[PDB]
Amino acid sequence: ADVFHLGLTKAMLDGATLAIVPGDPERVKRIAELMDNATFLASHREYTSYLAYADGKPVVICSTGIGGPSTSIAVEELAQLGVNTFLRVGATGAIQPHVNVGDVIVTQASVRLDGASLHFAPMEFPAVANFECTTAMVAACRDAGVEPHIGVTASSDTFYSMKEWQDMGVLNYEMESATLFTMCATQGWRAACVAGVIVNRTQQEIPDEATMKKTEVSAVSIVVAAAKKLLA
Amino acid sequence: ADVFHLGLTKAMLDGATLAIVPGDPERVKRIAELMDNATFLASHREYTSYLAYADGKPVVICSTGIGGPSTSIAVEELAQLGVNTFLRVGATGAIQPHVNVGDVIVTQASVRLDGASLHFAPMEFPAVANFECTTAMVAACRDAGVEPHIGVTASSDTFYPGQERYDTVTGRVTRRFAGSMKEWQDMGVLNYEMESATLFTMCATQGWRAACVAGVIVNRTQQEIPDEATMKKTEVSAVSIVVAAAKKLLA
Ligand SMILES: [Li+]
Repeated sequence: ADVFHLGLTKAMLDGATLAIVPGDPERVKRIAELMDNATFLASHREYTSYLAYADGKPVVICSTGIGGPSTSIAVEELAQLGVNTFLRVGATGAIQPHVNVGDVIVTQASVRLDGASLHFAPMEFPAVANFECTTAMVAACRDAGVEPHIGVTASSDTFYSMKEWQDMGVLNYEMESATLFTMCATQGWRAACVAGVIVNRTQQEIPDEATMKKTEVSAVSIVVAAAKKLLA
Repeated sequence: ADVFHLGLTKAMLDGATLAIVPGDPERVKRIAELMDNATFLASHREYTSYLAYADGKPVVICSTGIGGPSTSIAVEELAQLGVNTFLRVGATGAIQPHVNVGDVIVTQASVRLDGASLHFAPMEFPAVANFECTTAMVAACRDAGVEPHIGVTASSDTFYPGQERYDTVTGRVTRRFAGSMKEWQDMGVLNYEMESATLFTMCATQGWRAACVAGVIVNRTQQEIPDEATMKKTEVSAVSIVVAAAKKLLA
């Protein structure tokens, strides 16, 4: 392979410059299949990678695993293979009372509660998403009839102080976006992040299973839509 | 499943209270298969789990993924399923001149260059391995004719910057991690890896036992390229040693 973990060479990406980077190896295939000619590329460790074509252009779809360390490896190695744009999609839990199950969040920037971002920039640096990529995500939500909650996500190193984040308007919690955003911002790659809200931590009620699958479907559909806007 | 990620129920471990926790999901079977009656349990995301029997007692073998965050989930969920001892086995790169490809490191404690350890203790708390499990690891090494290097490992949240790797894209490391490898070498730090400070801090603070052993597959101080066959032999050796140590601790 040309890189140490993903088991990929550059020719395998067929020129892809954009990656969709979900957390779960097991979700890669189904996201690739929303595009054309989905093709398994490799699977090592938690990194499952597919190629597919979005409006005729090559996109790589590659799992990050859970957390900033494993993500950092996937992002750095995809960048070595020419990817300069990275769109995260994921399912998240909201911490704001009126961000409901089935809503979508576009993360514009993240609270850096992760260790890995600190390998890329001192803490003072903002874990901020790329403006154009975030714009595309928001456009893709709107095209789908969805008004995204756009704002700040708490990005942490353990599965998941909360009140502190709520009073500061933080929308949700996840584990990879601070790392993603900081490493990409600091090295000249573009990143954005969309997530379907599958649960609301302020809420009594347990989320409906069918709602949660529909929501995740929506988020994957949005990110693919955003990827086509950016490769237009 | 009784836990959120591993896809396991308590009954599936059949009473096991000791886990062998390699990084790589594709190594779990091989380890399970050095013991008796190895059985596939589950595979969800980066967690592949098997059960097997060491001289009659069940051992769970479960991958952690790379890094403290993914490891913390596996460790927390295995403890919920009743595991109280976690033996990590890995392959690693030495940073000390005389620690040769083929040697073995037993990590007694780790430099906490990770973020997940901070969820379990403030940075002043030592990322220290349990003394009895480290003792079993050393004995297992010696039984295999191997004098392990016992010392401090640097445990990092990146493969690249926090490990002072410059054969990257930008070929730049943040100030924090510039000169840092040589810093660790001067402090007698044996090697780098990415999970043991989380493992050891979360275990120590919550009353579980952890130890870690690793085969040296590369020496970052040597120009000589590591040999393919030695690396496999070293990896086989690290895995038999951790199986031996589990046997000692369950005897
Ligand atoms: Li992982």
